[PDB]
Amino acid sequence: AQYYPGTTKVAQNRRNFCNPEYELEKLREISDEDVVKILGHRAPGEEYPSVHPPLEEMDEPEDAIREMVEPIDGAKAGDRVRYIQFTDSMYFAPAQPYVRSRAYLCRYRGADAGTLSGRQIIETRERDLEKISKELLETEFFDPARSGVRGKSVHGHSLRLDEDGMMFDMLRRQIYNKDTGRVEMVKNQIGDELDEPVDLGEPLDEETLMEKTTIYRVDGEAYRDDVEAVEIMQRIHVLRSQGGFNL
Amino acid sequence: ADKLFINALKKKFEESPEEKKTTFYTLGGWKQSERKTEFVNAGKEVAAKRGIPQYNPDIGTPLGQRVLMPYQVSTTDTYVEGDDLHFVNNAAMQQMWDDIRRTVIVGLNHAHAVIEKRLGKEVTPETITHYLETVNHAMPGAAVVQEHMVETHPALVADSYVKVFTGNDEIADEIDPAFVIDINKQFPEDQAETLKAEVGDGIWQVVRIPTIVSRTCDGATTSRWSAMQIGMSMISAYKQAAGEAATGDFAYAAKHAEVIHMGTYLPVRRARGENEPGGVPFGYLADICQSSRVNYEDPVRVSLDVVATGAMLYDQIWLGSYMSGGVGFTQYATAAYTDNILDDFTYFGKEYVEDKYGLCEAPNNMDTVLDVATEVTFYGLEQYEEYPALLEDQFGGSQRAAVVAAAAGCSTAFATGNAQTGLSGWYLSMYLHKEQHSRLGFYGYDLQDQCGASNVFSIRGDEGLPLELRGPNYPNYAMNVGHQGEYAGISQAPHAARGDAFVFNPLVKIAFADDNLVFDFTNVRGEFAKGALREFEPAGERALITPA
Amino acid sequence: AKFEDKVDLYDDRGNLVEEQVPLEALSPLRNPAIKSIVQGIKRTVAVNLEGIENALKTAKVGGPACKIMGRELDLDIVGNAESIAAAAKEMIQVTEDDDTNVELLGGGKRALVQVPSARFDVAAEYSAAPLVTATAFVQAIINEFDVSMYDANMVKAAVLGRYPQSVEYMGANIATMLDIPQKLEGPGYALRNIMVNHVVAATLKNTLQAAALSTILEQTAMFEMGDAVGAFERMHLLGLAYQGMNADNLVFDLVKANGKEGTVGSVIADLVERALEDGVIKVEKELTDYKVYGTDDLAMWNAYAAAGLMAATMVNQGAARAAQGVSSTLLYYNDLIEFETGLPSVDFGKVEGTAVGFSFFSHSIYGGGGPGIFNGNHIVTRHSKGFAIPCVAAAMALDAGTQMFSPEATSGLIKEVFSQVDEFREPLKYVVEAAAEIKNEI
Amino acid sequence: AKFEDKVDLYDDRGNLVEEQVPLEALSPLRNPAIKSIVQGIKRTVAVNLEGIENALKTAKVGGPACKIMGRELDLDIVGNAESIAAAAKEMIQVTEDDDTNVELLGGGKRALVQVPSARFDVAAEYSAAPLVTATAFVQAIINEFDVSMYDANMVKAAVLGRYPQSVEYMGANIATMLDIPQKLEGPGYALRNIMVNHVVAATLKNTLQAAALSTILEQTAMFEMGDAVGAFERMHLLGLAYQGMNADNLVFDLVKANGKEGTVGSVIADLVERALEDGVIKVEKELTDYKVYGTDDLAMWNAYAAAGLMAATMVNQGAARAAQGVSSTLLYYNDLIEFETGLPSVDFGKVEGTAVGFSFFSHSIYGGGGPGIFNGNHIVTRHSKGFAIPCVAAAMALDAGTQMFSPEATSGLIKEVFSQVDEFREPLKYVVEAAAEIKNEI
Ligand code: F43
Ligand code: F43
Ligand SMILES: C[C@@H](OP(=O)(O)O)[C@H](NC(=O)CCCCCCS)C(=O)O
Ligand SMILES: C[C@@H](OP(=O)(O)O)[C@H](NC(=O)CCCCCCS)C(=O)O
Ligand SMILES: O=S(=O)(O)CCS
Ligand code: NA
Ligand SMILES: [Zn+2]
Repeated sequence: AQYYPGTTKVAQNRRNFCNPEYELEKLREISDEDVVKILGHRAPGEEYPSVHPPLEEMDEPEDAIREMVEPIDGAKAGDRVRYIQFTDSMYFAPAQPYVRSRAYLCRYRGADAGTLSGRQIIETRERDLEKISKELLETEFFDPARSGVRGKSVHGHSLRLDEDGMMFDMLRRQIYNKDTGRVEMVKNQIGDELDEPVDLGEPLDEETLMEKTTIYRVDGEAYRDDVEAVEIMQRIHVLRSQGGFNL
Repeated sequence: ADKLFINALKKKFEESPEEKKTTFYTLGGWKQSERKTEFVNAGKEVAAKRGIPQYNPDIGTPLGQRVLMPYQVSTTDTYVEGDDLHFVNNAAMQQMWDDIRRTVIVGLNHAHAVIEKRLGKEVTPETITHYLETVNHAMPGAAVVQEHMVETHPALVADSYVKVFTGNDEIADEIDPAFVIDINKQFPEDQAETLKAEVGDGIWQVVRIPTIVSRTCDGATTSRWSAMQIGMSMISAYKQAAGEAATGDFAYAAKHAEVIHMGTYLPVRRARGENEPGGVPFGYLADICQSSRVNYEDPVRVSLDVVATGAMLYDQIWLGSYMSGGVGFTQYATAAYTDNILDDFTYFGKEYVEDKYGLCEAPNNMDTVLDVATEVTFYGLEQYEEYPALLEDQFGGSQRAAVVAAAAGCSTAFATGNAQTGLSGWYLSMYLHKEQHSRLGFYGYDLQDQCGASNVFSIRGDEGLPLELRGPNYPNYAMNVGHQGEYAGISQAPHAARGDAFVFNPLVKIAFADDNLVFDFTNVRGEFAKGALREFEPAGERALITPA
Repeated sequence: AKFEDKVDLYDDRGNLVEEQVPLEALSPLRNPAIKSIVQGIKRTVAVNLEGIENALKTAKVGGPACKIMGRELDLDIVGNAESIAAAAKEMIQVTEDDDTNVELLGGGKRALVQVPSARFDVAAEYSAAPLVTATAFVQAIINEFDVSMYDANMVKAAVLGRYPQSVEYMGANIATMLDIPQKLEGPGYALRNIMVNHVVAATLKNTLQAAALSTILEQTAMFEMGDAVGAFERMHLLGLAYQGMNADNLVFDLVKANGKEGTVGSVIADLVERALEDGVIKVEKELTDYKVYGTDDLAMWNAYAAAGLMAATMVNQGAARAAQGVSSTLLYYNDLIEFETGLPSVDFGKVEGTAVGFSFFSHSIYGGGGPGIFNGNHIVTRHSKGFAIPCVAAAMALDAGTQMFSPEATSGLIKEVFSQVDEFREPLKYVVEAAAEIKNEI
Repeated sequence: AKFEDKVDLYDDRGNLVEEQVPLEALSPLRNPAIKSIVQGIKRTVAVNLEGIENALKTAKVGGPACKIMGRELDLDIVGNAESIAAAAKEMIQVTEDDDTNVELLGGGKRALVQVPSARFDVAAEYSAAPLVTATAFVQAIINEFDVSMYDANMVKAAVLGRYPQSVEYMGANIATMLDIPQKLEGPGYALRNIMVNHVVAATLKNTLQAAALSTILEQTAMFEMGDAVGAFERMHLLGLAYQGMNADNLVFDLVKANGKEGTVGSVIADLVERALEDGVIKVEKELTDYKVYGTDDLAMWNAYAAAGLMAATMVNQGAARAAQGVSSTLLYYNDLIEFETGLPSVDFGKVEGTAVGFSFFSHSIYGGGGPGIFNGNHIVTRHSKGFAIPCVAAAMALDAGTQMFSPEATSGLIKEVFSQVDEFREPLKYVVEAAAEIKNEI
């Protein structure tokens, strides 16, 4: 697959995020427990709540599609469908809303992804959500200053940065320590205080942000200058227009 | 010099508009705001009075961790907090809707033919004047025939009346000028010539029923109320039997055969009668706005006054209350009529078109769409990138998408002189915007924008329609903010550039060229500002019949 | 075989056509001519090619007084009507040998379209007729003149109006005798929402044909509504026969006997005599110089009273050659016959009730209009179950020109197109013929 | 045939049934099984006799929480169901040997009713089914227990609810898959106003059969709406064939290839490969490390893309065994495939648009709900012309129990009754067999 047109670093980064054969750069290590803490759906050590019986304990209808499509582990167990949601600053966050949703449905099975301007969300079976969330938090999907894990009160993608280069958070879930240069998550994604903070590492520097970002900007790489990307979008508009009139 | 939005941005923030960083969290939350402080104090009093908790700043999340901005109402020097532009808090906005809801246009042409053909009586400019004096007594709710009738209090219904207009100058001259919408007085010469030619020797009534009735009841009341008092006044003035067979002819003419509703009725899922916002087509909304007849040398001003009219009505009142409610959609709409932002983008596009093609001189095709819409889209989006204050101001993607696409669509229509290629430009703008910033609007913002390109030039049953004829009930458009008012602007755009007197209906254009309306439709944004300052005096108040 | 009743069927000159016909041979459920008339009305559309051309030339589309300056298109539509209609038929038809009909009228200014019945066999309702016809002609016009992608939406507006912004085809230049399904007062009402003026237009003001078509439509609706199911079926069938089909020549003979000098009152006297003569009613009780009548067959009494009602309308409104008094006839025929007999009037008071509101809403300020704009789906005239509206059709057929909102004013397009169809124009002839055909099939 | 296309027909186990069948053998206008399904859905009513009995015993009639104290009637309806059903059938039927069906289910607690087709041959629409059924059972219940004139109106309320004060049968104890004609978003929309949960209930959660029934209803509506006329007819037929009927086993094979480990992205890659393999698309232009694809046959490209869309839904929502993500699949399958190819997505962007609003209105405060409560007549999901709703039916069929408003909660009565009908339950079987039968009449 070729994924996306364009000859900019932005375009290549968009292709890379979508391409399952591209190994996302892991930037930080987060423990299993801490992912569960950030998600806030259950306590560490608490059993997965269920929304229906295990598939094995039900009489599924005779169905060739059911026979051919392998359920994810959480579906087999009958897990709740839970979520993780991110906000990405328009000041050069590595991942951006549509890039996330496009990437998620290329990379992950059984995914419900939603794109908005100030937030992006994925909902899947809880135990599989935890495995996906680890990758979303550990890799270049996430920068602890320009990205935020936010289940509500998401305001910030379009706001100016604070003195530390941190994105605005109404609930200040992620705290930059001026003495140490590291960011800690002090609340879970819905905004409830954590027992013990989770280290999210150092913010990426300006040079690395520019290398990794998927947003076009006049002070980065401008979309209008990626003429091959623009051409395809204009081609789509024209072919859709003609198709609606006659086929 | 500056971009037109610079003054507004300077008034909002301590920083220069170009600065990328700021300070949060230490502003005092809601305490930074005069308006939120008024609300907190009011909430305490309300709760105590009624014995039920109400407004409480400690419920949910704490507002005001960032600067709570003032907004400049575009083309004014009035700066207000956003709460003052909520329709519930703004009497000017409420009265604008009431003035449309309580209006119907009813011909006298069928009626006069019944009088002369069925009754065998004469109609003259003298009988018409007598009829008009009669109906202006009757229409607010007063009696003309029966004994022992009880009537509405004249002061409660002071805003209700009936006027007429006709394309025939001599006949208009013969009718008492108190009852006449003077087309030659209200419109510039060339526009007046066009409108009189459209109307011809036809004679039309503009009926406005009382605001207090419109508020107690609904929009579907208007044409019925109108018809009842036209009926009584026809009986009285022309000496029918008070209730003979011919009386039914007048009823059918006034209710069906020669009536123009402001809005048509809606399907069951959004069930509403006539004269509700969803039934008002974009062409009508453009013609209700009277900017065309006072700002005709500035097509951008005309188009953007229509955008303001529609953004407020369609997003704040219609989608934000009739179709949902609560806190609602104030800022989804204010994006289109504050801080001179859409003005800057659209003046840029106008100048681009003016320099490259000349207005209405571009080929009406896809080549022009690709050129103008792309150029204007890139300009708009570059302003958000160059000015961090602008991006923080219009913080929601939906709000930026609407503003950028509105400028792009209006500018394309400035070039082609055709609203349909203007619409195609609106959709192209959305596609480019989405790819540039890897976002667009809210979860369901671009339902219509993804269907958009294919449905612009479609001819199929529930797809194909000139933009002027589309409205809030066009299927793709029936749900979402940040489109409807902007479409009204795009409808206006080619006609403003062409110098056309109207967009879709000349009777509607003339019907609101009336100095006796409560809301001033020649200066919509000025009126919104006046309402924000709590200086607008609406009709329909019950102060006269309630305790001191 | 369900009912034992048999009727004699006549033509509109009062000649016997077929004796001893089983009642059910006239049922909408059995009679193939009624089936053909209903399926015809579902599938027939009038197209105003001249209106489309003028709308395009002037950019006057989308409703009253509406115009879009700068959008004008000058197309020679009527001049190329033959080619356009042929192209349209190719899209409308399912197969080359089906029952699709497209016929040019008025030198190409108009077109009669009958959409193939195959399309309705796999449709839920009837809207396929206007919608298939509209898009076929829109596409045919665009293809004929190679109208650009940029301008084609104007052709759509000229044909179908402001739909879908409006729920109705507001400003359209096509017409059907049926209205859109959303405007039904209730489920099953579709065949009732046909303007009285349309019926009178389609039958070219032939009084008995207008009465017949109206009764066929009204009583067929009573079956779709479920009103003619079980206990009430016979009453509805007898009503169809005697009021609308001139069964036993009862309507014709009451009119013949009272046409020269008669009144509503004299028609009543004759009908009560005839009912007594035929043994439909008998004296049940004697009061003081007053006979109270009874009956062992209320459905048959209702049928006889209904025939008298139709005759009284033809005599009263026929004498005036003015339709407005039909609301009065419908009221006082029934009011008078109850105090004359001690038996309930037509439809057990429901015709009288309908007439009270109908009178009010054709002589007042509040709504309604002239007799011609009403129909069985109108809120004013829906209440009687098939027994009132046929008389209004008869009255409007007899009107000599006293109405402002006449068939000429409201139904000109319907008249030119729908009157071309023989079974719409002369429904009585065909329903009688079909009933004779299936006579010993019942 | 109008078109040259031929397709290979497969069953729901992915086995070849018939080779080289003309495309129009699957047309709603030509296929006898589709005609049978549409006419079946028009005439079929579910009667809840237990619900009627409980309503009468408690006087709880006329809507949610409603009750009239003092009006209780203690009638053994279920105990006497056989007698009541036989009496009702006698009124519902036109003749003795006709196609009326009244069958008791659940020990007499429920009844499947199929109103004779002769009643619809002479009706404008479909409301005769609930109205004829309702009045037959009301009269049957009254006659059974000799319910007095004074109490009988309670039986009417228990059967049909608050109609006609309400426009709908509010509180009724009968149900159909169709809704009342007044609730149509537009003319021609009737077959679209069938809840997704109803389709899934009738097909017993068999994914391919659910997808098939849904596509048959959606595309048949496209004909009644006039959308599938002229220039667009072939695109709609190809969509029916490839997305809903598993033509050429394309949907099946894409699911097989991606079922074990696949994603929406891997399905796209396979579909584009297959389109290239079959000559549906070809490289038109080379940009920098990016191939721009073109096609001489947009309708066929659209059909292939639509098959992939259905497969992507089955793989994504099948893997989750949870329906909610179908709104995401419908969006991003199309968003991705456009940037993968440089060609327009399914229905030229209209599926993607429908998906955007569908996502919003299934994940927000403003309206909508879960996937199962949508339909082609819903304001949120009416925009794609047949290409979106069939995927929602497939997704709901695959749901293992994550939905509060499931078929079990919204469509229990529909499931018990309508799943009895073979052609409703296994439409893919019967439509394919019919296509093979009429293979050489096309
Ligand atoms: C709960 C939902 C989901 C839904 O159904 N509607 C909400 C909430 C709702 C509520 C919020 C009121 C409150 O706080 O109690 C109201 C006012 C509607 C109402 N019930 O009166 C609203 N949204 Ni919302 N909502 C809006 C917006 C948005 C933008 C905000 C983005 C940002 O970065 O701040 C995002 C969508 C997006 O990302 O594009 C958004 C999301 C949401 N929108 C997310 C909550 C997001 C969060 O957790 O912070 N809205 C806007 O983009 C601008 C206008 C604004 C609306 C009020 C106004 O017009 O004045 C408001 C309109
Ligand atoms: C023009 C009509 C025909 C029609 O469509 N409506 C009228 C008039 C209308 C007007 C009278 C207002 C006015 O005088 O300008 C209003 C108030 C409706 C409106 N447009 O607001 C009305 N009738 Ni009327 N109309 C009434 C009545 C009546 C009674 C009056 C009988 C008598 O002896 O006075 C009669 C009907 C009857 O004979 O039964 C009547 C007729 C009529 N009614 C005759 C005029 C009769 C006359 O020439 O005097 N109304 C009533 O019976 C009581 C209530 C009363 C209504 C006002 C209220 O409820 O306060 C009024 C209700
Ligand atoms: C009949 C109908 O009027 P139209 O014939 O449709 O104009 C109807 N009016 C009314 O029923 C008015 C009722 C109240 C005034 C009369 C009271 S007795 C309405 O406006 O929908
Ligand atoms: C979808 C439909 O809702 P339901 O699914 O029928 O509940 C519809 N709501 C709306 O369209 C609300 C629109 C305005 C709020 C969202 C603005 S983006 C309505 O209430 O008729
Ligand atoms: O967050 S949502 O896009 O669902 C609503 C925006 S107000
Ligand atoms: Na690890
Ligand atoms: Zn109100």
